[PDB]
Amino acid sequence: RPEWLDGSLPGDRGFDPLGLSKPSEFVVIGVDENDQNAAKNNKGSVEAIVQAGLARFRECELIHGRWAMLACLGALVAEATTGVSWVEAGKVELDGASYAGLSLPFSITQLIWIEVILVGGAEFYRNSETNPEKRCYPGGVFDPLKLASEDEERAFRLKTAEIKHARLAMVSFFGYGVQALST
Amino acid sequence: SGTFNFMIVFQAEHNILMHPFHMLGVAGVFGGSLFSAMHGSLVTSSLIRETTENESANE
Amino acid sequence: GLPWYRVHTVVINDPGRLISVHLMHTALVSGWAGSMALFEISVFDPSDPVLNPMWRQGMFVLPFMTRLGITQSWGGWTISGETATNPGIWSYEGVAAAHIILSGALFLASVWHWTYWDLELFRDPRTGKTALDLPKIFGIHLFLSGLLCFGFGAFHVTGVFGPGIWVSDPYGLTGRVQPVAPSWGADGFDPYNPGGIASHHIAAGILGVLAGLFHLCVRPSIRLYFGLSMGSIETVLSSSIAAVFWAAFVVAGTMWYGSAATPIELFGPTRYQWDQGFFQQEIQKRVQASLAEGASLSDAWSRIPEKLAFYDYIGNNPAKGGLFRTGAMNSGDGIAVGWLGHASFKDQEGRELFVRRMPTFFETFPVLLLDKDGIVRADVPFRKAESKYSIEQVGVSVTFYGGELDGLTFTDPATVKKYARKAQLGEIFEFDRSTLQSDGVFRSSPRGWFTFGHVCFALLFFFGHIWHGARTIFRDVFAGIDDDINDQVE
Amino acid sequence: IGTYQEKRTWFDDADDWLRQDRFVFVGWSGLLLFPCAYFALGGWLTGTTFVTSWYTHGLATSYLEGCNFLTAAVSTPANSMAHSLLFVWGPEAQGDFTRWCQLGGLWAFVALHGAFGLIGFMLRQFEIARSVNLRPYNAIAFSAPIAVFVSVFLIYPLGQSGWFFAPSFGVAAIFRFILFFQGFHNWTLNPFHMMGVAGVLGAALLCAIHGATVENTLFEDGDGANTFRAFNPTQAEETYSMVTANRFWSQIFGVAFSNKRWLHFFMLLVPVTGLWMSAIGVVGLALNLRAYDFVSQEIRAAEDPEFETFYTKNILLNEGIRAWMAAQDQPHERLVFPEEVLPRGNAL
Amino acid sequence: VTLALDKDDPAKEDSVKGLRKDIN
Amino acid sequence: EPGLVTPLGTLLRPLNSEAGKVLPGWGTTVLMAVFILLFAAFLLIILEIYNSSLILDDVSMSWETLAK
Amino acid sequence: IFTVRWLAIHGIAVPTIFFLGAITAMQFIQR
Amino acid sequence: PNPNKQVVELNRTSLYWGLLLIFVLAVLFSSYIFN
Amino acid sequence: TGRIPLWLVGTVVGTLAIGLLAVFFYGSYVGLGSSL
Amino acid sequence: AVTPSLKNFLGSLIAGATVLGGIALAITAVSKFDK
Amino acid sequence: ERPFSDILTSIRYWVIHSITVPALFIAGWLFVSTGLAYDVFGTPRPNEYFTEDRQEAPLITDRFNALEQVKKLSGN
Ligand code: CLA
Ligand code: CLA
Ligand code: CLA
Ligand code: CLA
Ligand code: CLA
Ligand SMILES: CCCCCCCCCCCCCCCC(=O)OC[C@H](COP(=O)(O)OC[C@@H](O)CO)OC(=O)CCCCCCCCCCCCCCC
Ligand SMILES: CC1=C(/C=C/C(C)=C/C=C/C(C)=C/C=C/C=C(C)/C=C/C=C(C)/C=C/C2=C(C)CCCC2(C)C)C(C)(C)CCC1
Ligand SMILES: CC1=C(\C=C/C(C)=C/C=C/C(C)=C/C=C/C=C(C)/C=C/C=C(C)/C=C/C2=C(C)CCCC2(C)C)C(C)(C)CCC1
Repeated sequence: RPEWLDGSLPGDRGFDPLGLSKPSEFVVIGVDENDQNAAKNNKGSVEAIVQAGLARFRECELIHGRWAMLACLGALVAEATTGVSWVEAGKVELDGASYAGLSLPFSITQLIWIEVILVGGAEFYRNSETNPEKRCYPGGVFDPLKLASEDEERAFRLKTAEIKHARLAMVSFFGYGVQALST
Repeated sequence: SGTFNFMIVFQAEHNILMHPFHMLGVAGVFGGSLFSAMHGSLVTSSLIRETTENESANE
Repeated sequence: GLPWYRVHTVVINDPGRLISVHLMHTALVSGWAGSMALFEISVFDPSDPVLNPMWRQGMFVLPFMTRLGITQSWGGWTISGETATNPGIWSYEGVAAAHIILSGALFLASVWHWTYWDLELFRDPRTGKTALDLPKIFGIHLFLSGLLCFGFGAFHVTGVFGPGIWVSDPYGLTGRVQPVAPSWGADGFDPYNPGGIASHHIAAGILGVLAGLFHLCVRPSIRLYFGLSMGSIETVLSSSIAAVFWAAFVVAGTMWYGSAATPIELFGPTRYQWDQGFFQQEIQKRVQASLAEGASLSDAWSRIPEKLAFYDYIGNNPAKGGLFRTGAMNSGDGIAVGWLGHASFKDQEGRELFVRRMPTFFETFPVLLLDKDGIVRADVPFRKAESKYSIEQVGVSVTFYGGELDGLTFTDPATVKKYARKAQLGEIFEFDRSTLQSDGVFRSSPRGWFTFGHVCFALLFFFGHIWHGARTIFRDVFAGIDDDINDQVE
Repeated sequence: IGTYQEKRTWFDDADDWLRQDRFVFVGWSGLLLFPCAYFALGGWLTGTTFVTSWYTHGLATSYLEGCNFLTAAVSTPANSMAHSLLFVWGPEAQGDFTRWCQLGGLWAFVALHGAFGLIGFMLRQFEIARSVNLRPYNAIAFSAPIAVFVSVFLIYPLGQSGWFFAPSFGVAAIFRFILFFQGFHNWTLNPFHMMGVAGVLGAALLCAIHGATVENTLFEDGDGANTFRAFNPTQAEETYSMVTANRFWSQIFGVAFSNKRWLHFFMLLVPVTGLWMSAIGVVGLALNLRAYDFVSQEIRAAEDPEFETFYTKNILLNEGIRAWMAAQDQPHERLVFPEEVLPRGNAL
Repeated sequence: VTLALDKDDPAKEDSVKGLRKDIN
Repeated sequence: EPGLVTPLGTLLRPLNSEAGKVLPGWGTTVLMAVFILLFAAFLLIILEIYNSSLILDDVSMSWETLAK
Repeated sequence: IFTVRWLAIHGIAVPTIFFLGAITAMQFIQR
Repeated sequence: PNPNKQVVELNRTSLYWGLLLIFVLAVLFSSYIFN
Repeated sequence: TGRIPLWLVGTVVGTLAIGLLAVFFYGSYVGLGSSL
Repeated sequence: AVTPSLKNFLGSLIAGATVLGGIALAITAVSKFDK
Repeated sequence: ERPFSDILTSIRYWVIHSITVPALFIAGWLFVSTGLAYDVFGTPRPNEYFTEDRQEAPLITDRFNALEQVKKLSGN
């Protein structure tokens, strides 16, 4: 069982077969001399041992799973309501733009310009924050029902609910990736 | 190219490659090229540090 | 000061001038690519793609544009032999201009990085001196490499978004640019499968992204930092020169042996196709497909394409050339005009005869006419004083089938010896030694010239790997050895 | 170790045993040199003694057949094996050792273990020069025998129709490969061999001159007539007058070395530049990019029946080599030449 | 009259038709 | 003497930041040696298919692959 | 004694005397 | 104000090797270039 | 050490090395490879 | 399926491990107990 | 210790190498004179070069079927 985890975190379990989030030590080697005007150039030396990202890794699972939960819930119902495969969208939308059977006026060239402005600028604003708990869990308009007044630092698990559903949605879309080309 | 004719005709009439004195001569110029590179590199690889890296070691 | 061979090592210490000096080399390489493509378009003759194709004319970089989809021109003509109704922007001249426009843009960028060399990006924090984080710098560039590799493989080659690559038949007759599907079985490692090229760059592109994400994050070991001398910009040079001669042996190896990435309609046939009788067997496979169904000789030999008979010829063999026999293959034997027929030889006992073809080694080769079972029956003898296999006494006549001399027979012992000496060179063709003032002796294809450069470069880059690997491991003793170094003996 | 004091793993216990100052240095390279170089030498001495060449070549090449040191060889595979590596587990040999020897697979045993032996020997002298803390010029000079070996034994047959046209490992077997290149490639005329001769035969000159110039400008440091006794390798002064040596050759030959370091690097430079250039010419002959013909003198000698040079004599001699050996040099072609079709001068 | 095998035997004899299956 | 600060230079600044920093010990070297020997084994796959030294029944290993 | 210097010489010397016994018997093989 | 400024030197003996090298290569190779 | 003289070793071992070489020249004129 | 050429090849990479391992096993045996 | 001249002059060297060295020479003599060298390496005996099928030099002429062909060329 790992020791560098299991506290103040939703998935309090040591699943890691390899310890990707292991805080490792570091040692700093000096820069090698490359001056020709010296007679001898040395290969550098050990200078500084450094004692030493679980906060960075927590944010990056949350983004992938939430895109997966928009993907898995979005591919089952567009296959249900419209009646087209989730891989086939793009081949049938370049020909005719639609949403739930309703024709849309946009050329496919405009969709590149729409998506890199709208989704792009929103992605440029997410990394404009410098607090890792606020980066994982922001406030403001994204919490209209006030989860942030409810605590989870104790045995309360009011935050440990998206994180399990983010996990298998990545897996069920990984199951969609092993099904698309092959089968 | 006149030399090359002289060599090719020589080997037909005298079989110079199968002669041991030509075999020793090849050993003298293959050995003499080995030993020129051998003695030439051991001396070059043992030069006392007298100059910097901005000027040739032949200085 | 410095010697002449050491002048470029003023750039080893400052990374800003290293950008500027690789930018100038990159401006010269793409400046060559556009200038060579403008030179080749200005001398290319697109009239006969069947019997005077691009590898016959000395085109070197035009089969590299045509390999990745560029088939049309701003002069109307194409490669497959039709008129381009919309050449687009990615013509041959559009790409020859896109490399010159890039050459001047990279030129100006190099002037910028030469003057603004002292950027704060190149100085690491809290020591203030110029330093480069070569494990992460590699992790950046390996990430971009696998991203382009996956982009070239999933989109350009597969035809999802790009045009595709050149795919032909086994016999070089029907060849186009069409999209390929990736092949993920064992068949993807057959290098004559074009589907393994797309399946390569997807799988190697994905792994190169995943490896790039490793080298971005995971710092190296300290024991493997010193043992590979990671803190020097020359231990990446030695390992990269090691990477590019390895690649240049593979690249020149697949060019010489032939691969799906080297089509014979672009680069010409290989020397192993003349040796192993590749086109000769198929030419006989199609005659016997017609004589078995019921047909004449002269009506079966007419059904063979004139392009297939041109591959079965020693002058299009890339190993029938010379190092200083310079230029196009048309400069040697002439521009091929028409297939002159199939010479069939019979003697006075009504027995067929078969000219023993010239092997690829032989500059000159005696003409021999063998029977069905492989026994020499006629020759053009060297001594004619008391002969017993002369064409004159054996009575060798020659009849043609198909071609320009169809249904025509020659019994003249001077005429028969002329076509017997042309039949050892392959199929019989009619040339013109007046259009280009041809010498009379063959040249090598671009398949042979590319292979010659890229093994001579791969061998000289073995020495540069040896030199620059030695200058990293022996960096401290480059200017000489220490005075007290006599402790190394007993 | 490493000026940060980690604990030694099993690598450090293996590194100091390999890098031991015993009688013969093993090192890390010796895990590659000593198994491969012993099997190249062991494969050559076994193949020249016992292994036939009656099936690959149709000719006897072992001492047990009747050959001596000059004519015995480890001969190349047949042209029917193409570039097959002829592994003893390969699709041709298939585990049987006594047929692997008959199929000429013991050639590629010597050629591959000799090729990785040369890598093991060149890494040996990087490894020793880093132990002794010298400069690595002994290895850089050995790039040129590796440039010769790879371009002739490996690169040349890969461009030809098979491993058949490789040199066999023998004395008379090298000699036909030499006579193969004159008859077929006109390899004397190739200007890369011309730079290869001037390097090889110019390093033999530099070996003989520098040896004789030193030995005849020695300082009288002893009393007796043996001048070899008047030397101790821990002496700080030169053992021979460089100033006398310079004035001698500046008056004999007009030009002399004045720099001792440039001299010994020039002795390094000439055989290495000579072999690297000649290796490029054999790379050119792998594709049959010969320097066979001067076309301006073939057009003239065919339009003028009295224009004879020593060049056109050489072209006629190569026609003689090609037609008279290839019925027996290339048995895979199965070409029979009737005696009236081979070229022939008057009364010979 | 002539098979395609024994037409490529007297003409080239290095032929890939003539070399494979030549145990007969 | 400070260098020249540029807007692209500070966008790319943390990429040229941790120069000289390494893991102690051997790290992922034993992981690398597994990947080198698999790639050594992978390069022996494609060397012998193209040499016809390992024969796969699925491949044609000829120019006849261009037919099917 | 099984040292490195012992394995160096007897790697060379032991097959050398084995083949010199072989090559000497080949001089008396008539046909 | 680049601190990495060096000068190239070429003494007359290296001039005489260099001029000889490009004439001897021109004596050698131009027979093949003029063919 | 010094139980047998080194010069008598080098004489005797050198003699049957020259003696073994004379067998290689004897066998070059008789038997296999004798051209008769 | 698997050809005999692939059976002998995979058997060679097993035999190439028992050779390259045993050379490595011999230099980590002499390194430890010195024989 | 033992610098190559106290070995060759020692009598214990020659109480070993006057027994193992001749028995290894005889082992090489008997490897060929019992005909075993013709069997291990497949070199043909002087009465084995030409069978009754062929009177010419062998020619292997087939790549993947060479193993059973050289059995037929040798005559087994
Ligand atoms: C993005 C811009 C761009 C584009 C689209 C092109 C497009 C083209 N170029 Mg140009 N070129 C460019 C930039 C560009 N070039 C620049 C910047 C240079 C200067 C360096 C050149 C110099 C150049 C030359 C000299 C030539 C071309 C040629 C061509 C044509 C064929 C390319 C080809 O076959 O290459 C084949 C490319 C490869 C085989 C790639 C080799 C890379 C190796 C395999 C990767 C190994 C390293 C990798 C990192 C390993 C890790 C992989 C993985 C683990 C990540 C094509 C029209 C050719 C032509 O016909 O032009 C006239 C030609 O001769 N180009
Ligand atoms: C299922 C996925 C898949 C598929 C179908 C392919 C398919 C292919 N790969 Mg790719 N590959 C993949 C995944 C895949 N790859 C992945 C994940 C990686 C890891 C990043 C690679 C890495 C890779 C490399 C590095 C190479 C290939 C090559 C190939 C080709 C093999 C056939 C060939 O041309 O042989 C020809 C190649 C060889 C026979 C290689 C042998 C190497 C020799 C020994 C080098 C000789 C030089 C050396 C210094 C020797 C000295 C000189 C000598 C004369 C003495 C084929 C297109 C090869 C290629 O592109 O060839 C054109 C190649 O070099 N692949
Ligand atoms: C790897 C690089 C490469 C390759 C394979 C080719 C291949 C080819 N080129 Mg291209 N070319 C290249 C680079 C390359 N080129 C570059 C960099 C340039 C710019 C200068 C050109 C400019 C160019 C033109 C302008 C032409 C070609 C032509 C040709 C074709 C004929 C080859 C020939 O005659 O060789 C000749 C080979 C030799 C003479 C052997 C070289 C051996 C060494 C290098 C000689 C040097 C020795 C000595 C030091 C020189 C001093 C002698 C002195 C008297 C000059 C062939 C398809 C011709 C063609 O067919 O176009 C349609 C043509 O007209 N090329
Ligand atoms: C990616 C390839 C590469 C790179 C970046 C370098 C870079 C360097 N090398 Mg290395 N080198 C390489 C390949 C490479 N080399 C190869 C392949 C060899 C084998 C021939 C060598 C052999 C070598 C030696 C022996 C030495 C260097 C030295 C140097 C340094 C100074 C070079 C200089 O001042 O040249 C100055 C060159 C000139 C002023 C003129 C050279 C003209 C020649 C004839 C080429 C003609 C240019 C031609 C048009 C370009 C075609 C090149 C072709 C590859 C396309 C520099 C760090 C030197 C060093 O380390 O200094 C300490 C040094 O002594 N290199
Ligand atoms: C004569 C050959 C030779 C020599 C002396 C060197 C010397 C050197 N190389 Mg280079 N290298 C070579 C060939 C050579 N290399 C080849 C052919 C490649 C592949 C392209 C490389 C790739 C390479 C890289 C990528 C690096 C070096 C580095 C080094 C240096 C450190 C020593 C090292 O790791 O060696 C390399 C080790 C070997 C050559 C030995 C490996 C031999 C194995 C055991 C054989 C495996 C083959 C297999 C069993 C046979 C099956 C195939 C068969 C059918 C053909 C040193 C200057 C490093 C460096 O510069 O650090 C400063 C570095 O980063 N080398
Ligand atoms: C009485 C007989 C008359 C004299 C005999 C003929 C003299 C010929 C002298 C030629 C000198 C050429 C030197 C050039 C370069 C030069 O000036 O060298 C000068 C050089 C001086 O070297 P230093 O050691 O003094 O150099 C110091 C610097 O490196 C920095 O320390 O001398 C040598 O290297 C000796 C080697 C001469 C090697 C001779 C080359 C062989 C002949 C050249 C090819 C001729 C082709 C002719 C074709 C037609
Ligand atoms: C400014 C500018 C511009 C322009 C540009 C240009 C005009 C460019 C060009 C460029 C170019 C025009 C380039 C070129 C290049 C070339 C090269 C770079 C070449 C080289 C060569 C070589 C390298 C060779 C080599 C060799 C030899 C020596 C011989 C043979 C062999 C070999 C190959 C090795 C414009 C207006 C657009 C606009 C923008 C800006
Ligand atoms: C091959 C092979 C193998 C086996 C085995 C081996 C490896 C062996 C080795 C062997 C060896 C390693 C041998 C050796 C030999 C030697 C010899 C054979 C020598 C001889 C010598 C002589 C003959 C000399 C003479 C003389 C002279 C000249 C000089 C001095 C004097 C006298 C006179 C004595 C293996 C299993 C791995 C694998 C497969 C392959």
